[PDB]
Parts: sequence; structure tokens; C-alpha cells
Amino acid sequence: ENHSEIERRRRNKMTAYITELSDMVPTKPDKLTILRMAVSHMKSLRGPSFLTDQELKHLILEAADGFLFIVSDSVTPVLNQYDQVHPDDVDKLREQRSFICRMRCHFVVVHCTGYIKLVAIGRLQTEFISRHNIEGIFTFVDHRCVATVGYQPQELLGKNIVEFCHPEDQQLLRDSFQQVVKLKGQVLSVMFRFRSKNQEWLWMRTSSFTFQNPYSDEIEYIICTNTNV
Amino acid sequence: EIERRRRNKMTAYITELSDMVPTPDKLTILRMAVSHMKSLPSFLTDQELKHLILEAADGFLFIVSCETGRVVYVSDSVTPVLNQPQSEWFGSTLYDQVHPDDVDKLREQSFICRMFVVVHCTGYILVAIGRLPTEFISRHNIEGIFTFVDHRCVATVGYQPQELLGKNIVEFCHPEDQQLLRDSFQQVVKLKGQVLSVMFRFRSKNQEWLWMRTSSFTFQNPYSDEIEYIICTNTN
Amino acid sequence: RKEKSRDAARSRRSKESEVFYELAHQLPLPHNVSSHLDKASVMRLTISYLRVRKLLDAMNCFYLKALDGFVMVLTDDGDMIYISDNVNKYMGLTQFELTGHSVFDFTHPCDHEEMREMLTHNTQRSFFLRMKCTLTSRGRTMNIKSATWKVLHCTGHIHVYMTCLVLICEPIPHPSNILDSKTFLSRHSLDMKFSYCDERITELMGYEPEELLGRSIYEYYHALDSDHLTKTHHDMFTKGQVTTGQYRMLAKRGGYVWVETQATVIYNTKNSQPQCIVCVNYVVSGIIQHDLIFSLQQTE
Amino acid sequence: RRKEKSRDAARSRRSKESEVFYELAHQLPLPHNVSSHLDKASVMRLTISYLRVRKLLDAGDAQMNCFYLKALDGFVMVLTDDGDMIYISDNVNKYMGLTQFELTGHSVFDFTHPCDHEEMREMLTHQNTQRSFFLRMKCTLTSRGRTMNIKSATWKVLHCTGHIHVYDPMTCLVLICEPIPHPSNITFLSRHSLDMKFSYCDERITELMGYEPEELLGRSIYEYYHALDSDHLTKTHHDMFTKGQVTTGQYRMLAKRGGYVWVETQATVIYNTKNSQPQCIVCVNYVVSGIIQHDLIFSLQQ
DNA sequence: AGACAGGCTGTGTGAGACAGCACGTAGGGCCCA
DNA sequence: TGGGCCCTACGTGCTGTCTCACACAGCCTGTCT
Repeated sequence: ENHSEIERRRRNKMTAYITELSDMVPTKPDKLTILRMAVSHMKSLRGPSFLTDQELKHLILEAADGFLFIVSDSVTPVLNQYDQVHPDDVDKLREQRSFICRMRCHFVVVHCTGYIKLVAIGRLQTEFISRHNIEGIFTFVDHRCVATVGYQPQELLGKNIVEFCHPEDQQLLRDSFQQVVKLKGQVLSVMFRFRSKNQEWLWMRTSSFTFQNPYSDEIEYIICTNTNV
Repeated sequence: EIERRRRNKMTAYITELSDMVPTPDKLTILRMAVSHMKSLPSFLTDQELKHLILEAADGFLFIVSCETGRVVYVSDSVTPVLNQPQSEWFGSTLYDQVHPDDVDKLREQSFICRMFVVVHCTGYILVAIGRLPTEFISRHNIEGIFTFVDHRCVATVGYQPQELLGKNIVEFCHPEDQQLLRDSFQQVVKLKGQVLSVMFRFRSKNQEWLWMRTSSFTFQNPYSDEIEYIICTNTN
Repeated sequence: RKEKSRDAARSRRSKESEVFYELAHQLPLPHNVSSHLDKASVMRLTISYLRVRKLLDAMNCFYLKALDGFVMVLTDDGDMIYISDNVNKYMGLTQFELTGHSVFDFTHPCDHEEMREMLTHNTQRSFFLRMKCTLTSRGRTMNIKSATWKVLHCTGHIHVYMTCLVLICEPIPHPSNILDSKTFLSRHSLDMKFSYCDERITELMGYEPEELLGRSIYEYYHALDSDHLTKTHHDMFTKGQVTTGQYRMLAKRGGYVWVETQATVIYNTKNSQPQCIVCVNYVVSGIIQHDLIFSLQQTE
Repeated sequence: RRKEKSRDAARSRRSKESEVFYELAHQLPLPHNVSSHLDKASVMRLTISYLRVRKLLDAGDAQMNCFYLKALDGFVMVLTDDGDMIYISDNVNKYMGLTQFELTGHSVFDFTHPCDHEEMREMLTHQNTQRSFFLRMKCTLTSRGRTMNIKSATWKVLHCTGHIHVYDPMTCLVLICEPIPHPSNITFLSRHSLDMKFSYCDERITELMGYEPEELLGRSIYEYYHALDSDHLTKTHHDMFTKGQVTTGQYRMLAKRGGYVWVETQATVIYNTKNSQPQCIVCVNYVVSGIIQHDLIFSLQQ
């Protein structure tokens, strides 16, 4: 039954391809007629590679927004256009094959790959976020906090958020932090009062969820995004 | 390299047989193996295979005649599973040993029946083997109208389900905290499947505020990712 | 000297081959098979046999035939140390072609991780495994070069003696190659919404199949069993065929009915892309607590 | 008499079929010596693929063009909703090993790792059209450049970038799969542990940002990534664990005395050949910018 | 302690069995009468 | 209402390939002088 099945498999393999070709050509007929009409279509289309260089470049610039430079016309639709690169990257360009740097478009990054013959192409590739430890000591603060609470990031590092909170809510904040650590990655939203530099109390929401290692699932820190409403 | 991996496999097999013999040269190790073979056509006997079947699944063997439905013979393995003895099964039928609702179901008959505990019965024509509130769940749509509440909500908030369906949680929420619940719902909508927790106040059947903390995450479609509803776990 | 060394090599192979020849005789195998076995196969068979004997020592025949599956044994390392002789009925691979081989050699590459998690050591297990199958729909055998995949519902318990897992693998019947009063058939689209139903649905719960088309099924599921059903439906998408555990799915006028579903994805013979999902929902129980209402749909 | 007449009539058609297929085999734009040895099924497959590509191209409206193939560091694929490589650039053998005439027309779900079928299906289905994901493709090319039998071929990871085309509806996806260079067979280099702590850093790290490598060993890097790239890098690390070779996006690495630097990570896992399990994770990082906003402190370590 | 015979290992060669490709042969409908 | 033409499924022949063991040369070790 091994050989018979293969012949059945091959015939169905051939039969399906017979059907597919007939649908492919606009111009059901018999098999011999199908192949003869296909040969006629090929003879019409024969005027040794599957695609031409123009078609290949069309496919390349449709798949990836790239241009050829040693320049091609496709620079304008994408870039809107040593001197053309970043002043700090001139040393990297001189020694340079594959390199990623910034070129003139306000700077944009350009990914270039090629070989030395140099021929290469260029293909285009109210809330603040802060980090706390398992107990809430500030580990990282983003620039967006200066417009949120007014405190500079330096003055917030090393001090627990609970001390920055109202004394009445300190028990609820501790309970929420324990909950966040226990849930293992489920975000928790808590409404509380955040003191500003001017000591003015602002209503704040906290979205704190534990961050685990992708492999070992070890608690690295808690990501805390805060929105003022 | 193909030949190398064969000898590596062969040497590993040689090493493997070295440990398993109760009591060097390859020829002598094979001689010890075959001597043990002489001391020691199926790999298992009937009883060994029966023991393996019993260990693999908490199941039992029973046979009932199709002509009348009377019980002919049952195995001793029915007692550890169904907690019933063989004497009661002997001299009886299968109809009275099953749920009354499934009496007609088995008449037509690989079928599923409950004896209650569900018993997954498989066999061929008859030989066969029988094989074995402080929080409430709720649903919401995008806008937050109650689409489903389990009967546990009676034990949690005191309301019957009919008094919560069709009324949005925000309307049911306190006017002071109305904005927070809307913010939380928008948050879980845009988080796309991240479990989120929010504490608020819930008005019970006797109109007194009580603390309530929920866990909501949007049910995305496993294929088209369309939001089906929101599941909330309200813990009191 | 060198010729004597050459003769010693031939002499040592003579005793090397003679022990292999007689070793296969002692194994409880057919003589037409035992004499034709190579060294690697006989060594694997002997190792596996000895492992089964060590495991065991540390109306009866109807137990195997009654089951619609084959008992399967795995070690902590994945050795297929024992397979019941009725494997050829389902996968077509004979027992002698399977015994002793690593389970990771006869499993789809995406089920290796589930295998590792399930073997590692509650003791109960229940998982779906894509094991190689060499049977066509007409029962013909076929070599490994064109073997197809089949999903097996594996249930068993890990035991600690050396620790091995005893499994019973069962096939999921193809609904197109198979339905009493208490069981019905239905077909859904890719996005898991009702697209066709059997005429037996109405007497079970009161549903009219006319308005079911276009509505998602997830509304009708109970809220408690949403996560388990989501995991099982994801397994259906990944592996192709699942048998969902018992769940509650709401009726029209109230209550719930316990329903077990054996979903089955359908692929076109031309595109090899998913087309539709066929589910043979088994209704086991009638409506419980009819007077209670649960969802907005039940209100209408 | 009815039996013998049919055989002559039946043999007549087969003779006519072979010349028609030979004519069709010759009509394919291939060398003449290749078309002669090509069996019927391969002729059918290549003709169908060529016709589909021609239909797609005709629906879409000088010596510099020929340089694209060798300059571009990948090989162009075209995939339809069916999953057929209706066109592959002739330089597939240089990067992937397999030869164009063997691959063209075959199913893409066959010549890739079986565990990337789901990702392929999700990316092929069809509102942004950009696609960027990693696909494990079967490789028959050995590290020394020897072509080796396909029946024992090993998997290779490719970084796929492309668009979905809806052409008048029939949909094609045009992929440019690029190889990930193994760091042992080739800006600073580094090396990390399997659960991602630092285990080695190149001495070039000192000049770029002031970090001293001896301080870095033993400390997890997740405290050094900016908080705005945590989920992106987590997804990339999940790709690392699942496949073995991945490439990051543009993310921020914190400096010593202030600011951050934009780096790109081309990280590959290395397996111990003795036991065939992951041992270490090797990363190669591309620094592309200096310290930005050094005047402010963002982290406790800074 | 160094040399000799014996045991253990790495690489190339030969052959029975099997998978692929293609053709001769007979079994069903096709539209006609 | 009269059997011919033609389309399609199956066994067989030939060829290339797969996997197994056989044999030889080299490395490591016990033993004798």
C-alpha cells in the first residue's frame, strides 16, 4: 500500500495543479487543451530569469523603503530630499559592509547594507514613568515628572513613595504594594494624594505591576505609571 | 558523522545496559545480559497490562448485556472510584445504577453518563470501561452595563441577579466615584488583556456603602481579537 | 601479526554477531521479526523490556480491547519504554518501530515544551499531543517520509518508584468521518460564532437555530468557565482538535446545561488554510435551576 | 478486439502529452539543460508560480538596477495567502542554502520550522501593512560553505521585513528575509547569562559611556533599560528564548553620570554541543549615538 | 621503565531494501443516435 | 434508444538513494624482561 498511495498522492498532486492553471489563465476544457492554451499564453508572454531588473527593483522598493547610493530617485519619497551624515558619526563613516547611523531628512536613522566593489542600499527600519524596588524605593524617574509634580528626578530617588504620600493612606499604600508583589504581574490602580513641591496635594492614580524576568520569572522591580486627574 | 552518531548511540546503549543488570568487556556484558535473560510473545502479561491500565486512569471494568441491560460482572476497581460494592451491582441492571435523565440516553447506545459524578464510558459491542462565597463573578460590555452576574452576587451584595442586569456599574456606582470607574474601564479597554484592580464603594440591597475591589480584563477574541466582554471579580 | 590482528577482528565480530543473534531470540518477539532485527533495535528493545520489568516488579485480556486508546509509558527522559500492541490500529506505526525511541522524535516540535512541563515532577495529567500517524483515511500504511499528524487526548498519572508517566492516548474522531438524542452537531466560523446547528438543539434548551447564525458563542458560556474554555479553544487553534472539559452554557429561559465539546478545525484541500470549526457538543445534563436568570440574552 | 485498440489510442495521448510538457518545460525561462531533466510536477509548479507573478506584476505600473541583488543583504521572497513562494531571488542559495528551482512554488509552511506556522499565519492574514518578525527557515548550507543533504538540514533564523499587497482581491506579501550573523563568524560586544545577567563586556564600553565592565558583571540589565522600552525588550527577549537569534529596535541605555545612548542589540544564543541545551546568551550591541541629556540624572545608579 | 600483544576507537566501502518518476493497461462517462 | 471515443485510476519497470554492517588503520593499556 506504500507504492499505491504515492501514485494516488502524485495524481492528486498533478490533478490539483491542472485545475489551478486553468483558473490562472483567463483564456472546463480537457487537460490537453488546458496545457495547449497555457503553452499559447507562454508563447504570448515569452517576449533566462523569472523577473527583469525593473520588476526586481519594484519588488525591493515595495517590500522595504530603500534607495541605492554609491543616487536613486526613491530618496525623495522617503527622506524628503560625510556632509549628509551626523557630525558625531563622521568617524564611524570614515572607517566603514553594514552600518546604522543618522542622515539628513530633526535627524532620522538610516540602515545601510552593502559590499565594497562602495555600493549599498539604505532601508528604513500628564503622566510620568518611574521605577521602584520591592518596597518602593525610587529606582528610576523620567523627565515627564517635572511637569507632573514639579519635583526634579534627583530629589525623588532614594526616598520611599509612602513617605511622599498622606499619612492616612500609608496603610492602604502598603497593602496595595503587598498585593502588587503577590499577584505576580497584575496591574493595580489606586487613588491617592501626591504632594507637590509647593506642598499642594494633587489626586494621583498609581498603576504598579511587578516586572518578572522572561526566563526565571524573578521580580526585578515594579513599573509605576502615574496619571493626574 | 552519521556513522559516528551510531557508535555514540551504541556506546550509550552499552553504558545503559551496564547499570540495569543486577550483577568491562562488551562481549562479557552482553553475556551477563543474556544470562540474566535466561534467568528472567508480549512485553507484558495480562495482569501487568491490567495494572498499568488501572494506574493510568482511575477507571474500572464492567460488562452489561445489551439484550436486557442486566449486570453480569463488574471489576473490583469500581469501589475505589464510585465508592460502591460489587454485590449491589450483581443481580441488578445498568438502568438503576445511572442518573434517571440519562436512562433513555444509554438505550440508544462511546457515550457519557453520570453515576452524581460524570463517568466517561468507552467500549465495544457488551465490554466497556468506566472512566472518571466572599466574591462573585460578573460580566460587562465596553460601556460597562451589567451583561451577566452569577448567583453568588446574592451572597456578596444581597441583590438578586434581576436587579443588576441592564443597569451600568457607573450608574450603580457612587456619584463621587463615577469618574474613577469610567477611567478604570477605559484603562482595561486600552490595555488589551492586562488584569487590573480597582477599589470602590458598592451600594448593597439595603442602600449602605461598602468597600469593593474588582479585577477586570477584556475578553479578546482568540482569533479576531474583537472584544467580547469584560470579566470582573468583585471581592468582598 | 597484522594478518593475525585482522583475523582477531573477524573473530571478535563472530562472537559479537552471535550474541546479538541469540539475544533477540530470548525477547518475547515473533521469530520472523527477531531474526531480522539489527543491533540497535534489539538493544533498544532489551533496554526497554528490562525497564518495564523493573517498573512492574517495583476477563483480564479485555482491559486493552475495551479501551479506544493505547496505554503509553514515558520516563523522565522521554523513553517510549512500553506501548500496547494496538498502536498499529491508530498510528499505523508498529510497536517494534516505536518501543525505546525518544518521545521527542515522534511528536510535533511545538508539543515538546508541554511534554517537558507535564513530565516534570498534584500528579494527574491531561494534555493534547500531536503524535505522528502513518494511516490514511482508507487504512493504508505509509512510511515515515509522508506521515501525517494526529492529536491524541493524553490522560495519566505520574508515579514515583525512578519515575515514569503512564499515559492513555486516544484519538479525536473526525466529525466528517464518524449522534443520539442528547448530542447534537454544530459548525462555527473562524471567529468562533455560530454558523449552523442541528435540529436537536431546540428540545434540549429551547434555542431556535434561526437567530443563532452570526452571534458569537462566548456570550452563551457561563462566566465561571470562561478561562478554561478560552485555554481549550486556544489549544484547538494551535493543535487542531480538542475535547473540552465539562462547562456550563446558558439556555434561553434560564439555568445551564453541562456540555462537553470536541471541536475540529477543517482545512481546505487546496489552500491548507483554516476554513471552519466543527463542534460535536455533548449535552450530558438537563437544565438545573430553571427559575433563575443569568444573562441579558436569557431576559429576552 | 476492444482491448488492443484502446492501448494504441491510450499510448497516443501520452506521446502527445510529453512533447506538450517538453514545450512547456522549454517555455520556462530556464537554461535548456535544466528544463530537459525537469519532471512534470516541477514544470507545473514553476509555470503556475511564474504566471501568478506575471499577473501580479502586470497589475503594477538602467544599468543601476542590476546591482540591487548583490548589494541588498537579503533575498526577496513573495508569499500569497496560500503560502507559496511564487518568487524567490536567485541568490537564495548564498544565504539560505536551498536553490531557487527547488523552492519556487513550494509551500512556505513546509520549508520553515513547524513552530513558526502560527506566526506566519498571523502575519499573512489581513490598517498598517508593515511586517517585521523572525522566521526560522530550513538551511542546507554548512558553516564551511559545503552544500549538504536536505534530509538532515538545520534551522536558520531570518529577520523578515515587508508589506502586504492587495492587487486587483488577491493578496501577496513581499518579504525580504535577512540572515543574522553569528558573532563567532563575523560599537561594542558583550555576553550574557542564560537568565540574562551580565557575564562579560568588551572594554570598548568604557569609552562610549563611562561604564566600567567590572561593575557590570553580576547585575541584571533590566535596571539599565529605560522604562519606555521595557515591554519592547521583553518581547524581544521572549523571541530570544523561543528562537535563538533576534534583533532589537532602537532603545535607550542609561549612561554613568547622566543621559542615555541609543543602541541596537543583535543577540544570539549559544548551545552546548555536548548536551544540546542553552548555556549562554551572546549579544552584540551597536552604539549609534552619544550621551543625550547628560545634565539630568534618571536612575539611582546614575 | 621500555617494548610487545591485546583491547578500544575512527573512517571508508559494499549491498539488500526502498522511495520516485514514468508508462502500459483497463474501467466510466460523454453526447450523441 | 444504439454501442464508439475518450477521460482517468492502477500495477509495473527502471533508476537513484538509504541505512546497515564489515573491514582496516590508529590510539590506549596490561604484562614481560
